[PDB]
This record gives sequence, structure tokens and C-alpha cells, in this order.
Amino acid sequence: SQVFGVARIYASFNDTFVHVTDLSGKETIARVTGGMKVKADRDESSPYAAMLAAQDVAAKCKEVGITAVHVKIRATGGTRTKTPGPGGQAALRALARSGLRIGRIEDVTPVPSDSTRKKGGRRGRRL
Amino acid sequence: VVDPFTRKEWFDIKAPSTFENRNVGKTLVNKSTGLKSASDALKGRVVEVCLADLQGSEDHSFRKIKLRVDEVQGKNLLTNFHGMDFTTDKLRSMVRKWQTLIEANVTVKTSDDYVLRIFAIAFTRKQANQVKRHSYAQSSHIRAIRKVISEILTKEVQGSTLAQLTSKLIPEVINKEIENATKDIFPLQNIHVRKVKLLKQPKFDVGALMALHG
Amino acid sequence: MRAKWRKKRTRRLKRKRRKVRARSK
Amino acid sequence: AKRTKKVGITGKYGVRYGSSLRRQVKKLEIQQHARYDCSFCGKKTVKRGAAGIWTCSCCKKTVAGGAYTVSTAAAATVRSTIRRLREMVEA
Amino acid sequence: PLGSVPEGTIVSNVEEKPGDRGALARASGNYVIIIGHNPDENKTRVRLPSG
Amino acid sequence: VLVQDLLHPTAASEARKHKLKTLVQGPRSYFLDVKCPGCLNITTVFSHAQTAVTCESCSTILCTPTGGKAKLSEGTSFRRK
Amino acid sequence: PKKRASNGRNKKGRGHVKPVRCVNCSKSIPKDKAIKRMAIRNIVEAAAVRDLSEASVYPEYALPKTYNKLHYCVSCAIHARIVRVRSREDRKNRAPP
Amino acid sequence: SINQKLALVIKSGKYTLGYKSTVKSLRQGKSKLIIIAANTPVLRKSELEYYAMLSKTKVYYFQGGNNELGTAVGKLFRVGVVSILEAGDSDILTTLA
RNA sequence: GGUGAAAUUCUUGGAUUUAUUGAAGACUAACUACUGCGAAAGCAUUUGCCAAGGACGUUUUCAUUAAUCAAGAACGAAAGUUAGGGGAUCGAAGAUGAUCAGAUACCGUCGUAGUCUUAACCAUAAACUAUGCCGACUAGGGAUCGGGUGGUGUUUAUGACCCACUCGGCACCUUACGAGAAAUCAAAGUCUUUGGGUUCUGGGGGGAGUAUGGUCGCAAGGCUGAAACUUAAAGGAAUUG
Ligand SMILES: [Zn+2]
Ligand SMILES: [Zn+2]
Repeated sequence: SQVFGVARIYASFNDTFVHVTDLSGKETIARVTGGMKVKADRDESSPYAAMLAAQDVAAKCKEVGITAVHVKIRATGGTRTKTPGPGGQAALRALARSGLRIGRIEDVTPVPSDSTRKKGGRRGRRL
Repeated sequence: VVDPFTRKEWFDIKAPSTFENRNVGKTLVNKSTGLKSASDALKGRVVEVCLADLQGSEDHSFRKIKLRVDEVQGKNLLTNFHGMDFTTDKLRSMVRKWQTLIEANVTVKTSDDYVLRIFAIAFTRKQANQVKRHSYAQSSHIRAIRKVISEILTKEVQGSTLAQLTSKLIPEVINKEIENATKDIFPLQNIHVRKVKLLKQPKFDVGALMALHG
Repeated sequence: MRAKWRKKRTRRLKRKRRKVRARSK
Repeated sequence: AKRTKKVGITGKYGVRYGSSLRRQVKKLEIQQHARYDCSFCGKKTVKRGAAGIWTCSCCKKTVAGGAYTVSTAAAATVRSTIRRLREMVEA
Repeated sequence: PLGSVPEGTIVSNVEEKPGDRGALARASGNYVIIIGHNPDENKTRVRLPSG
Repeated sequence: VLVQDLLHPTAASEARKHKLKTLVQGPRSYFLDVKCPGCLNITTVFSHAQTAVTCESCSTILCTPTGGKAKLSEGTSFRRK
Repeated sequence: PKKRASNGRNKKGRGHVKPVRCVNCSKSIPKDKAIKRMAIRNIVEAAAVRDLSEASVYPEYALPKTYNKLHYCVSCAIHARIVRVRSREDRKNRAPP
Repeated sequence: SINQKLALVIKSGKYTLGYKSTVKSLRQGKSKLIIIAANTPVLRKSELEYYAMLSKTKVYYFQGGNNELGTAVGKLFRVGVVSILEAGDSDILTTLA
């Protein structure tokens, strides 16, 4: 009935972007980003930019003929900050607002059995 | 400037008949053309789905299953088992402090000529009329229950060929087998498998595969 | 009455000042 | 008695060829002249004939190990990973 | 035949064309590593002692 | 409290404590009567047992050792000796 | 001189256990030094669960959550976490409220 | 286990050492419970187990090699085989398979 | 890409992202605590082998076999040295673009030794059980680890938990009658109402842990270790601006 896709929303610091693709994962559909909107290099992860990218991505999905999505939220992971970026909530909210069915939400931020020590040295980023 | 939305073609995956309702989505793959088109060359696209809406259930966001496409026919391509897993919601909901954590892992050779790895996760709890805060174990009971769990989880396999092993797994019979197998230590406890994965699929097995068609 | 917490860090952690006519000019 | 203090086997070369060189040569010459043991002899009997060619004089055969040692770390690692991959292919 | 071996295998005296009877990695202590396979148009990717 | 009859302190106070800390240290072990279920012999045995005790003739089993007290495991005979 | 009874951290006959890194600055520290704070709230903004329910089926199906524990350092802990009162006598507090 | 087991054997019962004596005992039929090493040659191994089949005895493949077999028997030399020709005070030859 | 702001850098030769498959070496998250073990340094994946060890139970055994130590030896984080192997990430040097004017600051990127291991070497070092070692005593309360004892015990007639006692241990709260300069301490107490036994350290600060000698190390330095001359104070706890 309702044809699925996967959103693959990846949010971090100084960027966030959506990568809609098929259920298999090897045939993308309209990878778009919030960094394409405003060329400031300081608000690349903003809610307004993420919402603009969300409108563009939902437009591509509706024009292609997709109706349902599974959202997957990603951060830098591994050793990095591990937190979801700020724009992901605005992105998925615009996706819901765009009249697209959404189901089976989960987080896929990678997590190790720890290794590969973080940068910054022992003392860290001494700002 | 190709505009490949018009170029690509729609296919419907089809889960095997060792399952409930098996129509489980559609894919936009590529153009079915001449000069070595890829529609009859993909043969390996893997899809991640939920057992719950696979069966029509409505209250299990966990125990997701993945399936690989094996062959294509009639623009309607049949899949086969590739592995299973849990969602990080339930696992990290179950995990908390002031309790312990048991893990076991077997790498078993089944009846048909497959080998696959299987996991087994468990925790602990507190009996009634309790006063204690934490309820940790003795670190020898842990080895004992790990031993009996690995024994049971290699006993079910090597015997219970993969096709029916999935059908015995999806009702979660093995968990409630362990719960009343080691009832002497704990009448009820929260056990799960949490992971299965194949390594060495030897041969396509078109015969049995088309026997389990849907 | 232990006093081992004053026994790891803050006197020598490179013993080339103890082997000082080796590498440092 | 204990004749030499530091040079050991390399006293034949004498006072010459440096010292950092004729300690490396010592390191390798103890190895190439030492005896080792084959499990299929059971005993410490193997000895070098030439570079890469060692001989178990019990069990009466030859093996093609390293130049100054009967086996190398690289050889052992490849033996282990082949034991791994053969077991993986057959299972 | 180095198409019928797994990845990461370690070999020597490998042929560069099938029939040359041994070209590469036949010096003392030298080998050659299997990086990847390519069953279609059959080939294999391989790493030599010079990197 | 802190002043009592140290000539003979109370029973509940002298029983609950460890054996060495008593005014006069004494044992908490004993012997007992035990009957082989197979044979007839009602022999004696230590309470805090050790390596496997069995009957003299119909040697099958009497009591299995543990960290503290042993266990006859079926209700045969355990009173005194 | 004498600031704290448990001077650095919770080390009673252990010598040396293991280090970890700070999340903010990634300073290598011991494990139980400053604070290891929990993070379980949700994956949910200003709620919008009405939006999710109308844009879902079997509405929202999970109430899914994030789960982590994060090890701060005092160079970053008091700077980010603000508790607003560190007296002498209230150095022995244990209840967050 | 096997080591204290055949230690009890050399204490109480009767054994014999080496390929020649073992073969003589197997031929006489006064033998049972042949233990062989691991590093023994395959030819000797094969003919030994063939004679063992002909005589209806029990073969045990010592997971260790030669020196450790000698030490387990208690002797200060390499020994490839043993034949337990009597275990009058033992539970070895019946319990081991 | 990365930041508070940047650039240095990569990329339509298809970067970034996405799905499968593989290799490398490294590490063992969450569980992880007022938890445990070890003489210390220190020790968290599974199983197996090798030996080891504390506590508990004991109506087993030996009968002073013991406590502490010069000297002489064992072990001894990390960083370093020798030769090899390996070298995924981080990264002392070093190159790079930018900010408080510049950065040889901080910062972003890259990156050599190193970070892993094999056989040796170095062995003093901000390594407090918040306090050398062994023995008796002196307040209360609770939690908890390993045993040991019993129960109307509770739970499918010990199976799994609770209650009470007890030995040993890591810790916590109160109060100190005692002590202390105070912080504070159940030991830092049982000390001028001064003595249970044993080992090592210091007599103002600097000069000085430097000279000189010995000895050790792969190394005009480890370990041991002065003086000339000096100022009148340095130093510890606690109060107040
Ligand atoms: Zn041999
Ligand atoms: Zn940090």
C-alpha cells in the first residue's frame, strides 16, 4: 500500500543533512543538505536550514512517488560527541508536516567496544 | 541532468513462505534495459524490516530482521534469511546499574550446510520480600548459566534446519525454554537472543528455495 | 597507614634526566 | 672458567669492525649456531647446514626455515592465519 | 589458483600471467597479499613487496 | 549495661558468640549415631565431616562433606553419640 | 592541607584502576572523579507527538529513547553544569533536589 | 584425571615401556590399554593400532607429545608408548572410554 | 571539513553521504559500585591448561619453630635505550591557515620517534591503605564482600531469597569523653599522671642534592654525598578586609 523509503538523517556540529534512499540502501534519492542554503559556514546545522533541506527532500520524495519513510538519526559516533545535532528535530518535524507517513523510528549512532583514543591529548582542548 | 526518477523501475520484494504475510515493500532499483542491465545483476540487496508488522503485530518495535534478495522473476523478487537483531531501545532500557549482565555466543554448524553465530543475553533481578539493593551474582553461577545456555543454543541447532529454526524463533520458544530449564536458580528471568548472523552460505539451493516460495 | 599515593607522577617519568648525558644536548 | 666478559663469540673478530656491528653479529651468530628441537624428533637436535636450511638429525630430515633462525615471527603469523582461513573455508 | 583462495591470504612465487611459471615474490623472506576479488571479468587485486 | 556476672555470664550471651572468644573456648562439633541403610551396623561418625565416609561392609554412602556440616541426605539416623 | 576526606575519588585499597576521557574537552581523567551523568530523556522535541501520531500508524509504536552516561571533568563540569551553590557545609550533599 | 590415574597405575599395577616391549605384549595377548604419544611417527602409530585391533585392546591418543608423557609416567626420558598389562588397583582402563 | 570568527585541505577526474564485502593492528564500553583481588607497581571479552593464594570449618598434625631489620637479593607505572617484528588510531618533534596586532600562544589539518609485542637495560622518581611493621585495650549506628551456624522461616520437602548470631575485610555517619598549633584523628589515643618490641629518617633557609671521590648503567648522571658565604627570618593551621 504505502511505499517505504529510509531517510538517514545525519546531524552533527556545523552540518546536518538528509539522504533518502530505498529499503535496500544502494539506490539513493535526492541527497540534500542544509549547508546548500546559507553560505555562512557558521549556521550549517541550523533549524531553518534543516527545515529548508527537509522541504526540498520531501518535495523530491513526493515528486518521485514515495509516501512512507523510516527515519534513522545519526551523529558522529565512535569516539566523537555522540549527541544528535540540533537540526535533526526540525528536519523530521518538517518531514511529518510535509504529509509523509513515518514509521519505525530508531537511532543508529555507532557505538564501540572502546578503542582508538580521542584526540586532544591527555589534557584535552585547552581553550 | 538525466532525471533518473523516470529511468528507474519499481520492483516488489517478497519474503519466503516460512512466515506470515510476506509482501513487505517495494524498491526503485534501476532501468531494465539491454546491454547488461542491472535488474538481473543485483542479486544481493538486503532490506531491514520489523517482525511485528511482518506478522501483523502492533506492540513490538524491537527484534528487527534483515533479508537478502536471492533471485528475480516477474519483476517480483524473492528473498531469504540473512540474520536478525534487536533495537537499541529495548537493550539499553533493560540495562541499568545495580544488577549484572550475562552474555553468551555460540558459532554453530546447523543441519543443512550452514554455519552461523547466535548470541544470548540475560540479566538478574530480586525475589519477593527483598531488602537488598543491588542483587549481584557469585561469578561461578555466571559460568554455569553461560555453559547451560550455550549447550541449549547449540542443542537447538544441528537439528532444527534454518527454515524451521526461524519459525521456532519468531514465537520466542527458546527464551521460555531457558526460563524453565534453569528455574532452579530463578523461576522467571528476562532472556533474549539479541543477535544471529550467517557466515558461510555454501550454495544457492534453488530447489528448496523455490519450495519455500511466496 | 599507607603513603603510596606520593609514588607515581611528579618526580620523574622520563629517566633520561637520570641518564642525562645520553640524548639531551 | 668464564673467559670473556662482553664480546663472547665475537672475540674472534678482535678489536676491529666497530662494536655496534659486532654485537649485532653476536645476536645473530648465537642464533644460527644454537640447537633447537623438533617435536617429530622430540629432542633438541636440529642444526643449520646453510642459510634457510635446518636439519633434524633425529627424525632424520630437513626443513626450510629462516636464515639464522629455524622460524620467524612472520612465518608463525602466516601459519596462524592459514590455520584460521582453512578452518573458515571448511567451516 | 589465487582466485580460489580467500582474502588476506599470504602467498609467494605467484604468476603474473597464467602460465609464466612464477614471477613475483620469490626472494628471501618475501610474500604477496590478496586484497580483493572480482569474480566477474575474473581478476584479483594483490599487494606486492614494494607496496 | 557494662556490668554483669562474669563468674557465669548468661547463656544467650555465651552461646551466640564465636568459640574462641568465650571465657573458656570450646567446641561446636560433635559425634552422632548413623545407620547404614543397606547393612545393620549403627556406627559413629564426626559431625563436621571430611572425605567420604561409607559403611564398613555394605559400603555405599553415609555422609557427603561440605564446608561446614555434612549431609546424610536421607533421614536415616542422627541423634547423638 | 585537608579539603576532602575522599580526596579525589572513591579509591579504597585499589592502587590504580583505569582512565577515561572528558566529553567536552576529551581530557583524560580517572573514571569516578568529577561526575558521570545520565542522559535518558527522549528523541522528542517540543513534544509534537500529535504531529507524529497523525503522521504515523499504530501511533508512534515505541516512545523511543536515548540512553547514555557521560563522564565530565571539573574543568568542564562546573563550567557547563551550573549548581549555583558550593558552600563549605554543603560539600557533603547527596540529594540533587 | 589421566595423569594421577596412570600415576596410580605405575604405583600399583604393571606396565611396560617402549615400542618393542609393547609389541611383544600385544602379540602375547598379555596387554591392554595402549597409550601412544602425539608426535609419534604415523607408520609406527598405524601398525600399533592395527595390532591393537587384532588383539582387541584400547588405544588412547595422549594429547601431549613425548617428553610430557615420560614425565606423566614419572620417568626422566622420552617414551613414545606404554602398555598397561595390569591395573589390579585402578579405575583407569574401564573409565577411560 | 573546524571554530566564537575564519582559512590552510579535498572535490564534477564524482568529493561528502549511503548499502554490502574484506584487511590491519589497537582496545575490551554500557554492566562498573563508597565492589573485589594483589606485597607493591597494578589487575575488567569467551573458554581451556599451568601452577599460586586469602578467609571460613576443624575435637587433624608439629610442638617456640617466632616479631622487626643492617647487608645482600626479587619485583618495580609511564617516559626512555639496544635489535627485530608490526605500525589502525592518537601523537613529544616538525610543516601548515587564522584570532586577542602578530603566534615561536590557545586553535584547525597533516605528521616522525613513540603509543603494541619479542629478548635484555635503565630503577632515585607529587606511587597518603588520605598515616613504617607486629602485638593488648577504648563509644555508638548502619550498609556491604567472602565464608560458617539455626529458622513458624518466605518462595517450585533444604532448590532461590529474608530474619538473627559469628570470624575476616574494604569503606561510611555521628560523637570524642583522650590527643593535637588547628585542619582533624577511633588512631594522629591509651605520652611530662612521660618506657610493649623492632627498622629508617631531620635539626634554621639557601649554597646543595651542587662540587669531589667511590660505585652502577650501552653514557663527565642513578645511589652515597660536603664546604666556603650568607640573611633573621623562611615555614604550618586558622581568623579578618
Ligand atoms: Zn625428529
Ligand atoms: Zn570532553
